[PDB]
Amino acid sequence: EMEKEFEQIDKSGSWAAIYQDIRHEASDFPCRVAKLPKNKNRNRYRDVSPFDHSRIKLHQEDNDYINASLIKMEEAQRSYILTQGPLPNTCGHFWEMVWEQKSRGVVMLNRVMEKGSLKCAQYWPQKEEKEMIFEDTNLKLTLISEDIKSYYTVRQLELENLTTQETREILHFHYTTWPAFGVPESPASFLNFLFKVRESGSLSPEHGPVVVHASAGIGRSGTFCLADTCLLLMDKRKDPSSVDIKKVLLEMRKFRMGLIATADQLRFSYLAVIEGAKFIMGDSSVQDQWKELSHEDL
Amino acid sequence: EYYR
Repeated sequence: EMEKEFEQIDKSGSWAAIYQDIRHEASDFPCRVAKLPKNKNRNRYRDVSPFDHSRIKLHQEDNDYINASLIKMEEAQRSYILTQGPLPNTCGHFWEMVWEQKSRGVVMLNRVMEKGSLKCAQYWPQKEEKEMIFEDTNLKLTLISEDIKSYYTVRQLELENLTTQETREILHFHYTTWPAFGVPESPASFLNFLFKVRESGSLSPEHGPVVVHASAGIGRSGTFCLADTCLLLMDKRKDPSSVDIKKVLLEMRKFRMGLIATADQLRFSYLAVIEGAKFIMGDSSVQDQWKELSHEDL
Repeated sequence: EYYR
């Protein structure tokens, strides 16, 4: 029982110890392509890189590297693509991957500037009259509409392949108040954001993997993937007791290093799943209570 | 730069 374990770690104060065991048992696979010289300026941070066995390959001839990782959960039947914050020179790469892997949703859990520094390039247009044209990957990106909530923003983006003239709709889910190495204001404000992504159909298996990124793509990103997956197992197995959060996190660290960055991010992951477990079991009123407590209307 |  997660609650019996959760209560047990809060009374023992061993959250920094449980998390430090996870970093110890975490997988360690070669990042040969990442640490190549030609891909130095494609890596935002030096301690964050994709495993060669799970990295996303770009379908071009020149240089196929982009700091992105396919995380596939076979049992849970869902895949995610986690990636760093696009650098000013890999923005075309970022959208080239989105197209090739046939993705419909992007989830951005950081701001372009946080704590006085630049954590991410402005890889999407802010005004409908100002569309972005990436000439390196021959793409065009245009802003269609945006619904601005208090702590998150849902944009609607049209991406066009200039070579073939195909166009696709891309939903952009921007969580704006999740600080680096911090946690959401409340589990309700997080879950209300997760389900807003679910109902949009971006996570549907008829589409590609969803793209989830923050600044490095492991801290806030893994927390979002860890909660969704765990909830997903809990509706399939129908046996919530069987869901071990510590194991599921270790499974994801096979596909991308450093998933979850702080011990309290791990703590929040428990609370998020414990609260979200109420909807999986059938509670229909908790769908709106999250909406009310999140205070999105503003 | 370094993430940690």
